[PDB]
Amino acid sequence: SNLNVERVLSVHHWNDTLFSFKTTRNPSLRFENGQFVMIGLEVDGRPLMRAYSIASPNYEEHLEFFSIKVQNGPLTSRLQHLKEGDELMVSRKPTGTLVTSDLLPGKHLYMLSTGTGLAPFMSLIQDPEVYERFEKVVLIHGVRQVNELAYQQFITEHLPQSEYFGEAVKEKLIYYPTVTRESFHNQGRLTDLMRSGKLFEDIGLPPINPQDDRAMICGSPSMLDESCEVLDGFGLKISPRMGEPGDYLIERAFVEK
Ligand SMILES: Cc1cc2nc3c(=O)[nH]c(=O)nc-3n(C[C@H](O)[C@H](O)[C@H](O)COP(=O)(O)OP(=O)(O)OC[C@H]3O[C@@H](n4cnc5c(N)ncnc54)[C@H](O)[C@@H]3O)c2cc1C
Repeated sequence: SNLNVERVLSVHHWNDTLFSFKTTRNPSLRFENGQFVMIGLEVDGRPLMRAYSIASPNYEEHLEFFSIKVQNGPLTSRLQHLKEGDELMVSRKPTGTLVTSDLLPGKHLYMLSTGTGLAPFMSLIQDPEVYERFEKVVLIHGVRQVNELAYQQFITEHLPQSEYFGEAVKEKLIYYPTVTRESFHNQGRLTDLMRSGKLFEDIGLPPINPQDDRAMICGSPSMLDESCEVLDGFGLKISPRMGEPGDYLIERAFVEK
């Protein structure tokens, strides 16, 4: 079995459909910030594995995962009961398309996400390299309800306080959460706010162009088609394949089964 066995260090529930947890990390597991790996539990003879983006920076000696809670699992129906000390299986080799290396040089990096698609971006915003490569980093997190804005305080209060890169955060990181169904100051779907050009007006940056702007997209399969349509409109060109650099990168946060 080519699977590492990690133990849960802590868990935290945001609401009844979201929760995060931290585990130990075997030093053989190396990854690029933004990549995903497979995690799972042993259930009735076979390990039940699922793809999960790593929500922690690669320089830390522990892992963190941001998870959804689906009525029927079979994984999250069980995973939601994770307790400190519980064991988890993690694969050996990470993979994925959301890495800064496949991004042609630019000055602004837009991270477009919805729901749990925020996960890979949590490791990216704590990567001193993205701050070294870009002038501004815009983290957009689209959601349905206010209680779904996980990591709010962390991004807003704690990150700017960092002793190692807090200055870069305050100076380069623009957090722009949008809520769809409830009263919120950034009302609507991120796709509509970007297409109309309002988003840029709100954040003080000029409209997107294929020379200064790069992006990464992680959300529902439908949100992706809609986001590509919006970015292609500004003239950006998607990377043709994993390993080939382009103006923007996309990856599904989950699949429609
Ligand atoms: C590259 C990649 C990265 C992924 N990263 C993550 C991640 O960081 N966190 C994560 O929770 N999941 C992630 N997923 C998908 C996720 O792993 C699976 O949906 C989940 O493990 C399925 O567990 P389950 O057995 O309970 O659900 P399923 O077998 O998926 O069945 C539940 C159903 O719920 C819906 N659903 C599933 N996952 C989600 C979700 N996250 N948000 C909203 N609706 C959903 C789908 O319609 C799905 O068929 C990723 C998938 C891929 C391909």
